[PDB]
This record gives sequence, C-alpha cells and structure tokens, in this order.
Amino acid sequence: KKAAATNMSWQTYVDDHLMCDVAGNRLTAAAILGQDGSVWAQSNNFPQVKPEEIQGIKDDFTTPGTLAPTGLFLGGNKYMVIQGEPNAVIRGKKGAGGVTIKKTTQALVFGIYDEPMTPGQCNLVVENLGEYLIESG
Repeated sequence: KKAAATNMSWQTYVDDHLMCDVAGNRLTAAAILGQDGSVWAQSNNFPQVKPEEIQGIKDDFTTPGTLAPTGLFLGGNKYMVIQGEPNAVIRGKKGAGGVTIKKTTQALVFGIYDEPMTPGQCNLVVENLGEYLIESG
C-alpha cells in the first residue's frame, strides 16, 4: 500500500553502487541506459553503444537466442553469449572478461568485468541492483 518509492541520482547509482569495490576489485566499466537507447548514466570509460547493438539486445530479451549465434557486440568488441536468464539477464564472455546486462521496468543495466574479477561478482552487483530497481520501477 506504501509506494514510498524514492530515486537517488542516476550517477550515484553507477558511481557508488555499480563500481563499488567488491573483494578488492571493481568492474572495468558500467552504465545504465533506458530501454529507449538513451544513456542515462555511464562510467568514465564506458564505450559508446551503437543503436544496432542496442536493437539486438532488446530483441534477445523479447526472444532469447537472437544474439547467441552471431554474438553480442558492444562498441565494436565481440562478446560470446553465455547462459543468461530469459527476458531478464544477458551474460557474455570475452576471454578472462565479460559483461552482464539486467533488464528493468524501463531501463537497462550494463556491467563489464575483466581479470581478475569473476563473472559471478559482475552478475552480483548487476542483478541485485537491477532487482532493486525492479522492486521500485
């Protein structure tokens, strides 16, 4: 019955809650884009995402398996699609690194890790914060 749904600043969500130091290491880069493709907040070194890349990501959330055969692209870098959560989470691999994308009510959470950060740690900070944004909208 209690909405009570507040909203911190977008950059503080990325600066404090996405690049937060986890077990000594942090994400390589992170960003939060609205589902329209607009960049609402991004890290200092997050790559510029092409709309054709954004268009495909929405297409695999609505239809899992779209980006899997061809691969997932972010700013010219190719990420191999790995086990993700249908319609909610897309996960990728690029060598010792990878990427986790969490779908929200109206936005998209991006998180990019490299060595030595583990894929589960990137999945941790992305899905949980995205799950919190799911709870609030």
